[PDB]
Amino acid sequence: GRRPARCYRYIGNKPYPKSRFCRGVPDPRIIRYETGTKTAHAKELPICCRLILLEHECVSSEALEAARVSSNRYMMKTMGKDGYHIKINLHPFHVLRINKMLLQTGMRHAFGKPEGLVARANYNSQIMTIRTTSAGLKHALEALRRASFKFPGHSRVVISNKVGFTPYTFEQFKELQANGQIVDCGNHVKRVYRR
Amino acid sequence: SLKQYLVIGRPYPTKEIPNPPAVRVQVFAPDEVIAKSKFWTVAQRIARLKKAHGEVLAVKHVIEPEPTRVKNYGVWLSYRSTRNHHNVYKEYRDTTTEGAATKMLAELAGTHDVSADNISIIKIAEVADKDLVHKNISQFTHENIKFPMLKQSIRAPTASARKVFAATRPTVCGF
Amino acid sequence: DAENKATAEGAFYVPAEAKFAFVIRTKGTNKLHPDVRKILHLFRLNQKHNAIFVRLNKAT
Amino acid sequence: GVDLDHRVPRKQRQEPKTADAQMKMLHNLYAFLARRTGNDFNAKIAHRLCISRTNRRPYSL
Amino acid sequence: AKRSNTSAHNRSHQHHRNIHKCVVKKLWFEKGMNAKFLRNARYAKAGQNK
Amino acid sequence: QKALKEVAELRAAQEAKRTSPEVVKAVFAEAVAAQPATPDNMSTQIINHIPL
Amino acid sequence: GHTEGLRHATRYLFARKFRKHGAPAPSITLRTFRIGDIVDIKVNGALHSGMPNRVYHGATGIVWNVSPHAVGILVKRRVNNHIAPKRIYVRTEHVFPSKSKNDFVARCQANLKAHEEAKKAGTKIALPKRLPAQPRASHVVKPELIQTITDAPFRENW
RNA sequence: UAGAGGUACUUAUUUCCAAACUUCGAACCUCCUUGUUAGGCAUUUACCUAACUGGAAAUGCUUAAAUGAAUUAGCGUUACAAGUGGGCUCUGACCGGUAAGCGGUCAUGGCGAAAUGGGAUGAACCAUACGUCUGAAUAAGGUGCCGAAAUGUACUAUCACUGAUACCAUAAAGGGAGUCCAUGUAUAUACUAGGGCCCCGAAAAUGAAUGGCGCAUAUAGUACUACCGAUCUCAG
Repeated sequence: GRRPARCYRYIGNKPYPKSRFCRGVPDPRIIRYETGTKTAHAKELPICCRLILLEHECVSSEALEAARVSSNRYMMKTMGKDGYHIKINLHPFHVLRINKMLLQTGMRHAFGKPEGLVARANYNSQIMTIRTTSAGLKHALEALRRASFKFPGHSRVVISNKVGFTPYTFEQFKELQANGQIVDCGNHVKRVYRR
Repeated sequence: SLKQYLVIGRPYPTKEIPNPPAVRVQVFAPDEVIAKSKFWTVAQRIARLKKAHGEVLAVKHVIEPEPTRVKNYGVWLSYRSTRNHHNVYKEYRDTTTEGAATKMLAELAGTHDVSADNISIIKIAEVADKDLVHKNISQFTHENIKFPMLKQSIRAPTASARKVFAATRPTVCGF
Repeated sequence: DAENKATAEGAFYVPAEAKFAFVIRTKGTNKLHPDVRKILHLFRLNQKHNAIFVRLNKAT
Repeated sequence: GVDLDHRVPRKQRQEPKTADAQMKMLHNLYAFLARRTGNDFNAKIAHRLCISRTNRRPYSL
Repeated sequence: AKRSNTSAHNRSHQHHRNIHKCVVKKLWFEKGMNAKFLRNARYAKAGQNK
Repeated sequence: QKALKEVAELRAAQEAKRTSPEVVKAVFAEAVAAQPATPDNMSTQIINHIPL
Repeated sequence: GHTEGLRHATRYLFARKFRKHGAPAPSITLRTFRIGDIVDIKVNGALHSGMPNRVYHGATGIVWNVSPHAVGILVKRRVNNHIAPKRIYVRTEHVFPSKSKNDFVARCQANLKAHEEAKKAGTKIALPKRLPAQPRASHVVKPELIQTITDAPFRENW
């Protein structure tokens, strides 16, 4: 099954990805990182709403899929697959290991086979987002409150100043749009550098 | 105790730019030697000026025009606690700017439990009675203030004349 | 007077820096790094509460 | 508490380890001179009389 | 059975009790060097003293 | 001991200039001039939601 | 699995910088050496005949032999207790004229320039020497830009 | 990871990564130099050069001018021989492990072989490393009583079968119109950005330990003096 995740919280080795050398690895629990109206716009869904982690530790793949399903099913219930856009901004690349044990040969040839994927967070790493309209900003905060109980440690839910997932404030966005320096890609904002 | 200081410093002349901009910082420290080090902390942190290339021109000690009378003091500060930074406007009633700043380091260490390492003041200034908006300090600017001294002290009037016996019992009533 | 001249003008008289110092050894011998007691042996400050005058330049 | 190196690396022979009268006697003669006249010649003759028999090698004719 | 493999804790201490600078006797090393050079360097010295 | 009486006087004569009513109000005016403008709002994040 | 090979743990030593691959310029082969000359060994990763060891990369020595393509270099490795001498042979394409002495030799000739020219007028000499960076004379400073630095109120900005 | 633009690929982007990826690249390190340096003169060579009144090298002569960073310090060399070849560990860096008073390395320090004082008690932590004595003033650490020394002065919090001084002798995620301080708005009042202290979350076996007694302004923070206190320091 699994260990309790208090086993694999803090980081006591170098990072250990899926590669030539690791070999016998099971694939992660996550497939979809991103749900809702993916094909939308910066201008259509300006209001954004992040979940920031306040610890330096490992986050499991099992936590991140629990957080997606609890996020979707609240936002499906309230407003009904139109406005919202959910995204997950951790990708689990670190592979865990086990000594197994299950007569026995314990602590001899201690290196162990990979058990599961994990994501290494950093103090103030955003581990989730919800982009939405001003009508359902209320619903976005109540979603990320529920998603925070999935994750280890403690974790602040924050309304961002900046538009979309773009790195531009609402004050800056009108000045660049007006200037005509910025442009619109199918999704997100692509700047014009005049070169 | 803390003394208000004004420190002005500058970077050395390069051949590219002789006579650069100097910069001043208001600092609060027990003596002239500590006041330099508080200046180099704030100058490095903000205006990008290091100890290893800069003069320091004038440590001016700010004495009060009058310490005879009482003034109100607004103190805008940030203080840092684990996981967050908070901005607070707090105010005080005192003879001088230093004694207000010495008060709030005790009050933050008391009430919020943060040391002077974490605290970073924005603005101290004296403030009039009209613009003053906090209720517990506004009461002392009114006329006809009575409060009793409930709970008197038992101390020695001089440290020679203390004693650990008494025939009669002391009365600690306000009266 | 060189200080009081500059204040009346506008400027600042910055003073001359200290040409030498006086260096009390405060802490004793033991639990100490070998580079950092090679350096004390060069000032001849071997015992606790010892002192000499030391000239100030970017070497010292 | 003082930081010094207390050990002696170098001993030196001060007076002779012979139990003769005569070698001990004329050591004190040239020791007396080597001090008092203050000269490089007599200082060497004083010290040569200190040193063991192996180092006093037999200088052939 | 299983005791320690190595340590370097107090290698530094022992080395510094005494890192004596071993000085070279002379810069030429006539076992090495070109023979054709040293061959001629003999006939410089041999011709001079006569 | 004659010289260190004279130097004691001259260093004390500077403290007459430092604690004069004329000089102290200039230094306090410099300290009042140095302080920044009053902040309208505290709080970590202002939060602006202008349409577009 | 610790190994004691010749070219071991030299992934990045004998790498060839970046846009400096290929053979060297033929100006390098035209350069000359002498006995007594101070030279620094740093390696061409390309030219494989007559390398030094990995250890004597970035290592100053003195030339003692010179030979048709290669230079015998005396270099002081630190052994265990003591500083041993090591007689290297190594090719000229791993060897450059070191600028250790060029501070010293500049001063000696600059001193003789001063010591002679003092006597030419004569007159009488002041003696120059090197000196660490020294604490400053007093002097007076007027600026006319004075900013007033203060700490701002903290805001998150995400 | 996920869209847009072209004819599954592809041109620009984007979310987010690598001990066995690198187009950039620190800190900390490391190695060489710092007194003799410029010449000029003419012998030697079977070597080098097309050639010698050249080169290369060593032998002497000599023309000039000086001892040309800091701080410290006498330096060099040989012989004979003991014990040892189980180590352990604080603070940081690290490999394996769920973790360990676990196993294996690294740097300085400590113990082993180091007393004395302090942490009630302790090999390892802090002050300090010691002849026998007599004083003074201190360090670490302390000053209700046990216990030598202020229940010190000035300023803020706290009611709980509760709290009480590094290493250290355990407590988390998550809650609270308890109280104090507090951010932004709306109309004395409603809505909350939060912060401390206190409470809940919080259950083991002999009767039980902030060291004890006890305290509630002897609890939690902050500032400034006085004072006790080591085999250190100083004086004899």
